[PDB]
Amino acid sequence: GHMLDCKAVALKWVHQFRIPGGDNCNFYCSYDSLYQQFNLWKKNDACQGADGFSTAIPKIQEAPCSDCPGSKTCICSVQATAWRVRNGKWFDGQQWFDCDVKPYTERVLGRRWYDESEADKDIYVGYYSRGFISNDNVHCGSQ
Ligand SMILES: [Zn+2]
Ligand SMILES: [Zn+2]
Ligand SMILES: [Zn+2]
Ligand SMILES: [Zn+2]
Repeated sequence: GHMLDCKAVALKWVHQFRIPGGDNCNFYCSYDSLYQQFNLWKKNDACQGADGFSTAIPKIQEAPCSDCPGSKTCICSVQATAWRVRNGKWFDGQQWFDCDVKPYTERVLGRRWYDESEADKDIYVGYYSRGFISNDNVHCGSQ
């Protein structure tokens, strides 16, 4: 057979922090360190289908913070797509797993998930995750 009820999930690991206004965000974050955060994502979750994850894309963002005492806001992130993820609830033989994007993202990235409707400027925890459906109704297997 074929299981045609899997989804592709766009995932993003975020570190948002403040730095002194005379510094640059690239003194704190590197493409190398963000790639190593990606390597720490769980790649064998019970909800994971075949074909693993896309190439990770590191990103560094900087802006002066109006509300801070002379500080800049740094947003260091690494994004990738989980090509094939199960839909619904999944029984692995011993227990149930919720394969919804929020609980799936939190298990795989290990940080609290926030809906894309909540902007980075309205999130006050330092480490968090993003996850949303980028493709629905894909095969769960690689064929
Ligand atoms: Zn198939
Ligand atoms: Zn299949
Ligand atoms: Zn960091
Ligand atoms: Zn970082």
